[PDB]
Amino acid sequence: GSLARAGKVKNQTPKVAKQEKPKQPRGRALKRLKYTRRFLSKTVKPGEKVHMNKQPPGK
Amino acid sequence: AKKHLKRLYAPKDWMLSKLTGVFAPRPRPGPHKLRECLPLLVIIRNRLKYALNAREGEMILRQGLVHVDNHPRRDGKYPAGFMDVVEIPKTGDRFRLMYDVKGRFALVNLSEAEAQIKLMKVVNLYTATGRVPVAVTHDGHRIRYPDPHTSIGDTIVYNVKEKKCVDLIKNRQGKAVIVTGGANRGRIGEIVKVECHPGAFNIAHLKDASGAEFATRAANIFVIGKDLNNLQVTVPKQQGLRMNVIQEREERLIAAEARK
Amino acid sequence: VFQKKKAEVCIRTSQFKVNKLLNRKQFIVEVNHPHWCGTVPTQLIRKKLATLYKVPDASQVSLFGFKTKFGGGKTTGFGLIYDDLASLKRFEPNYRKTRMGFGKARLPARKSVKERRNRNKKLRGKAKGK
Amino acid sequence: MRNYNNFNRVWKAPRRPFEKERLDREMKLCGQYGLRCKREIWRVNMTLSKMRRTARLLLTLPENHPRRLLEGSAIMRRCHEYGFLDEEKDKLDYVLSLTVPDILERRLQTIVFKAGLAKSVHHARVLIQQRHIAVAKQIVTIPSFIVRVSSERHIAFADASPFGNGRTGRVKRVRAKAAKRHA
Amino acid sequence: GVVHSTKMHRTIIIRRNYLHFIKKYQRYQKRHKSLAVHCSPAFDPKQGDEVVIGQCRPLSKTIRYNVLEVV
Amino acid sequence: TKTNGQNAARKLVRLRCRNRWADKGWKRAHTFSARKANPFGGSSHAKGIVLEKIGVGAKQPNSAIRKCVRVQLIKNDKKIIAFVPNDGCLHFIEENDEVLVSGFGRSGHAVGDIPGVRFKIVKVSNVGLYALYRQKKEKPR
RNA sequence: AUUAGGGUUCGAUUCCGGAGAGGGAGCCUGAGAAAUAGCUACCACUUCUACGGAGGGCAGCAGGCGCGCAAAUUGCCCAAUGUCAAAACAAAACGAUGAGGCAGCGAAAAGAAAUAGAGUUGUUUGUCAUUUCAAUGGGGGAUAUUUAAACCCAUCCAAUAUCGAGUAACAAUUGGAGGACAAGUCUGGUGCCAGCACCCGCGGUAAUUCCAGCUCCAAAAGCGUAUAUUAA
Ligand SMILES: [K+]
Ligand SMILES: [K+]
Ligand SMILES: [K+]
Ligand SMILES: [K+]
Ligand SMILES: [Mg+2]
Ligand SMILES: [Mg+2]
Ligand SMILES: [Mg+2]
Ligand SMILES: [Mg+2]
Ligand SMILES: [Mg+2]
Ligand SMILES: [Mg+2]
Ligand SMILES: [Mg+2]
Ligand SMILES: [Mg+2]
Ligand SMILES: [Mg+2]
Ligand SMILES: [Mg+2]
Ligand SMILES: [Mg+2]
Ligand SMILES: [Mg+2]
Ligand SMILES: [Mg+2]
Ligand SMILES: [Mg+2]
Ligand SMILES: [Mg+2]
Ligand SMILES: [Mg+2]
Ligand SMILES: [Mg+2]
Ligand SMILES: [Mg+2]
Ligand SMILES: [Mg+2]
Ligand SMILES: [Mg+2]
Ligand code: NA
Ligand code: NA
Ligand code: NA
Repeated sequence: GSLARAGKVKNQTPKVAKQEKPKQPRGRALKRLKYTRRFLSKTVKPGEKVHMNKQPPGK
Repeated sequence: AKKHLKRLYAPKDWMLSKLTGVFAPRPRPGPHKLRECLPLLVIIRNRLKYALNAREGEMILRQGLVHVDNHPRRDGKYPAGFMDVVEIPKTGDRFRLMYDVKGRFALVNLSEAEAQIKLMKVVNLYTATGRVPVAVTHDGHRIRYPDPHTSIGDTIVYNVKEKKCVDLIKNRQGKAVIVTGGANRGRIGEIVKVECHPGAFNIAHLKDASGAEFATRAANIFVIGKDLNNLQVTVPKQQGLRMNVIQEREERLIAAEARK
Repeated sequence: VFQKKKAEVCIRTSQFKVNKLLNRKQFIVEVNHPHWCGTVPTQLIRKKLATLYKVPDASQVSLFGFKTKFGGGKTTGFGLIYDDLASLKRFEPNYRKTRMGFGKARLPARKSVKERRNRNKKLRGKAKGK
Repeated sequence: MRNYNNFNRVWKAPRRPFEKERLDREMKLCGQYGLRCKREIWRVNMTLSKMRRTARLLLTLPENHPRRLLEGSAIMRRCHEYGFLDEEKDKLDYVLSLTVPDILERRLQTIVFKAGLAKSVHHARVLIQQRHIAVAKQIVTIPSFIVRVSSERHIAFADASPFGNGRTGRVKRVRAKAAKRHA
Repeated sequence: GVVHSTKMHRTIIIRRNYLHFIKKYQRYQKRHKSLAVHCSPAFDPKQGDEVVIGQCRPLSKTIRYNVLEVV
Repeated sequence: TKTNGQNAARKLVRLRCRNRWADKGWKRAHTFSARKANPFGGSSHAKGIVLEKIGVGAKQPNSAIRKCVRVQLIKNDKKIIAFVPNDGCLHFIEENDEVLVSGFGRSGHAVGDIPGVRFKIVKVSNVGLYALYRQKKEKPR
């Protein structure tokens, strides 16, 4: 019971506006951007594992 | 009764495109069977290209400009078929409706004194009132006084202009025939033997000029000459000789490269 | 490498046939227009074909079904050359005659004709058609 | 209704949506050949799958089989004409060894870059899509145009393109109009 | 066929035994059909006899064949 | 073990036919008991009218009040319980409102910690519930 | 449709065959009908009426009302494909045809394909901050072409003489980022609540899972979800 709590967290969440950023390339240009960043930007060290979304230290 | 004919249901030998129309011209009853005929409209529009569409085909046909067996036929649904002679006097066109090696209809050009002759396979023999012997032919002709030696399965070479029988070729072994039905339609060969199965289909075993042996039902053979050397009618370009598919593809490829 | 030159049209016929039944000559007509801007008018092609085939009057030449080739510079259509203007006016379809200016006036709307037919089928004589 | 125009599919999705090895390999192919999506690779995959399937079927049959002779000659001729296999390789077993890059190299987008008419594969694709490349004097605007060996020597700039024998392009034409109007 | 019953006047029942193939299991099963056949008084066959029958016009509600030879 | 005779097709056909009924999925597809008991009657979606809003306690070891609505189907007047996905979407629903109901993704089986709930609300007032949740559309007045 | 093979499953629906024209029955005409935009009757629904009476059968086209999770225009035309017919076309002189064809609506499904390309300077490379050059369609138009007429395509932006990309704002989405399963020990919020979660599970004050920002992953003019079915 007590249906009055529906949507509690969504209402509580502070509204943060999306940052305005320049458009990314669409289509073939986007694919070439991903390919260049993944295989042309840096040389993969033998034995290392590529971190696609490595984050800064936290906790 | 059925008055229409769906284009998909039309015979494949008419070469009508499945995308151009829903219907095909339904052949009327007449000399030849619906499944074994070529309509006059198809001949005048799709084969001879004298008419761009059916309306121009109607223009040509209604004026009696097209003659079949020395008689103007004004119906585009007229069922022209095997061994028929089609003449357009205005354009000086004369050809016989025959089968090529691949079983398709072919317009074999004829000269004068050749367009006056037509071969008719005897399909039935009966007695009319007055004890008159009558022969029924493959094109629906009824002959009031055939030769006494005439038999069912024989062929009568018949003068269309003078409307009289001039010769008879018996249906016997060693005679040259052309196949009018089945997978072997259009092949020309000599009767090697005929197997008789009473109450069922007789089987004719034939051999072409190159020596290839083939067979069919006796109803599908059409005697056209005493032997392969002396035919009694002009035949299409390939002379009824089936040719190996691999060799045909190679020759066409070589001929195409020779052209270019 | 570009050069400014006056555009020229070359006419070229294929699959030529003489149709004595309909008193005309049939052929595929191909038009080469290298530097032409847009599409070649069929009237201009009619003049060129009449001159090319020695037709005394260009009005006996019937052209239709002109498809331009992708990439430009070419157009392919069909052509009819009649023995005389009388044969053309007698055998040509009405819509092509209208394209030439020789066509008849358009009939009333078929819906109105169907409306009149259905009304009349309820009546006896001297009322039908009125 | 009562329409008999045939149509069929030319590509199929992979069985496992997320394989690291396959995804990396396809990403390499897309960047190397300037492709727009994975569907362009999958179209080549289905084509090769069809060719290998009939090749396997023919090789099951004995040599003297007429179907193997006719069909085997046809497919080898097709491979030789389109450059999938070298002229030296004249055995049906070499059809089985065809790889995806073998087909992708014959694309007009790849051939134009290899011939030297474009700085890169991406420059090649936009050149093709912008009506600048003609094959045997016919303008071709499809990057996936598979080029025949006999047609390779006839690839050049289109006569109607500004890079060939045609009039000036948009930038120069608009600036020429602007110069006349401003003056 | 094989004569199955001769209890009717001038009519006999014959059996046609045959094997029917089932594709999925690559195996046969035994099936049979029964035909009512007119028997002329010139034959006198017995149960278990083998007969040859020819197709004729409908002679009754069920009869479509006539006995031609008793083996 | 099984028969192997060359003329044993009838035995093998009969054996398979009897034993297919032991397949629960096969029996469900080839019987009518499931169709009769199915409130949707074999359809992928069913339209209905909301009767009330109820809160279903989640199964252990979970602890939550899953927001659901009792819905009476228009086609056959059967009463079902349908889960309302996403937070705050219960406020998009009113009693006697008109909703579209779909399956919960397991072909009649209950999903997750919600006991005995096999349906979920997808549309309300001819507007997609997820569209209302994402504010790409507004609920008609 | 699915796919090693063997199979499993779908087939109301374009072609062929059968059956029906609200439900039943009966019948005339005719070569052919037990016909239904033919007749006769009954049953169930219905329309007009001056109350005496007279009518109706869209499972044809278009379109309404209901039913539902669920499916277009009361459009144009006989130019093509055919059918009928007393009938070639034409000449005071143009047969009918919702059969059919053509457009409108249409992200069922299928094919091709944009959303940018080359540099230059500074910050082996690469990113970033600059700065240039050219190209092109979307679109706007036409001496025109197409078409029965239009509309779509195609052709062109002078042939003496033809508009147009820089935040190219002409701005790509849909689902996800513990595991199956590609992608975060990120930052806030919430605190077994809200919710997520197909399954395992997450949330009870340090949440890799909820609500958001950032970043990233996957497919891409498409992408989720439900049900059914095939493989698994
Ligand atoms: K309707
Ligand atoms: K989520
Ligand atoms: K956190
Ligand atoms: K998140
Ligand atoms: Mg559990
Ligand atoms: Mg069906
Ligand atoms: Mg049904
Ligand atoms: Mg039907
Ligand atoms: Mg009927
Ligand atoms: Mg009804
Ligand atoms: Mg009828
Ligand atoms: Mg009736
Ligand atoms: Mg009606
Ligand atoms: Mg009635
Ligand atoms: Mg229709
Ligand atoms: Mg729909
Ligand atoms: Mg007239
Ligand atoms: Mg549309
Ligand atoms: Mg855009
Ligand atoms: Mg444009
Ligand atoms: Mg169109
Ligand atoms: Mg992972
Ligand atoms: Mg799932
Ligand atoms: Mg997850
Ligand atoms: Na017989
Ligand atoms: Na151009
Ligand atoms: Na018509």
